[PDB]
Amino acid sequence: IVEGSDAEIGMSPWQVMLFRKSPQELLCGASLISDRWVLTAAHCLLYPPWDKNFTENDLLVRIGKHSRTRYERNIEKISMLEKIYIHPRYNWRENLDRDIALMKLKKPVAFSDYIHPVCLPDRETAASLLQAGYKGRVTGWGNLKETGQPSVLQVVNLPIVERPVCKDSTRIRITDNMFCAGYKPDEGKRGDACEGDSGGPFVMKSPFNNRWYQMGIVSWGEGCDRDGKYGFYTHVFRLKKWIQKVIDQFG
Amino acid sequence: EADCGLRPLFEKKSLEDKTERELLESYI
DNA sequence: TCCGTGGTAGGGCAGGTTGGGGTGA
DNA sequence: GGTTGGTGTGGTGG
Ligand SMILES: *C[C@@](*)(O)[C@H](CCCNC(N)=[NH2+])NC(=O)[C@@H]1CCCN1C(=O)[C@H](N)Cc1ccccc1
Ligand code: NA
Ligand code: NA
Ligand code: NA
Repeated sequence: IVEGSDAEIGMSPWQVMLFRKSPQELLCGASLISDRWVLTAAHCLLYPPWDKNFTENDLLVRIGKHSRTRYERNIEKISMLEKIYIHPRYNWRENLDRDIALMKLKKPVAFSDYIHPVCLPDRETAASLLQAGYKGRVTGWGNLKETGQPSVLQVVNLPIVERPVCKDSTRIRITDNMFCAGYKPDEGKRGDACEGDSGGPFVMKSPFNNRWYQMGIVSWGEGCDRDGKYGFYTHVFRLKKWIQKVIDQFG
Repeated sequence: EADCGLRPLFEKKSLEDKTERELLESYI
């Protein structure tokens, strides 16, 4: 996260850390949606242009954390993965279209002050909140500049951007399965996600019921926090049926 | 889906984090 | 009105965990 | 102590 700030304790209790067992390295973010299911970005797991293809036994997830590195005794929870599901239409070459994955935990996790699931958006929530200008919130332990990392979890709030602006901002082919978010050069304020923040949730607070909903997954970008450039996120409401089916089919 | 979206240390105590208002004020 | 027949990729033209519908271009 | 213990400087920092 570039030009963000330290997170308050319990501020993003659905934040999840995708870790690799060996070598012990932090790969990405993810998010808690049930006591057994975590949602991350597909490219965190599978990215053939770098021969990345992680099995269920390659990885762990760490839930309830605040420190990036330090073991948070009696606070965090480490879980092994039962099964990984990648979106059948995920395009790792062209543009990370449908850059989404779901990971079933081997055993359900106990919620707490620091561990608690985020809601997925319905049609009404999505209609209502997915508008250019509205701000959401991105969290992660990814890098602070683009070429170090944070001591603890970082947060930033950034506005959703009009599609034509997002389209003009990159050379890359953009799908309606993704949105972009970030400040413009003339908005004064700054901020973006960066490498390592992938799979982390872009979230919005519903004025209708006070609940937080996950509208996006950190997918990609070009540099980090460059003027004229915006972070691209997986459009979660568009893929919610897949999310439903898989859960209901394999819970 | 039942308990979802409601942070134990914020919504369940009626406390706001420092900048969630920033988001809510952005809606228009 | 278009948004499947390979593509990220098998087998097949329908649907699956996938071709729906959305600030849709 | 802390977001969390104690034959308390590591097991995970200070
Ligand atoms: C895997 C994630 O950590 C990471 C998120 C980067 C977000 N950056 C900003 N500024 N919000 N994603 C990536 O690094 C992706 C995956 C592989 C390459 N990549 C990029 O962002 C490229 N710079 C752009 C890109 C390349 C190929 C296909 C799509 C996008
Ligand atoms: Na930017
Ligand atoms: Na197909
Ligand atoms: Na200690």
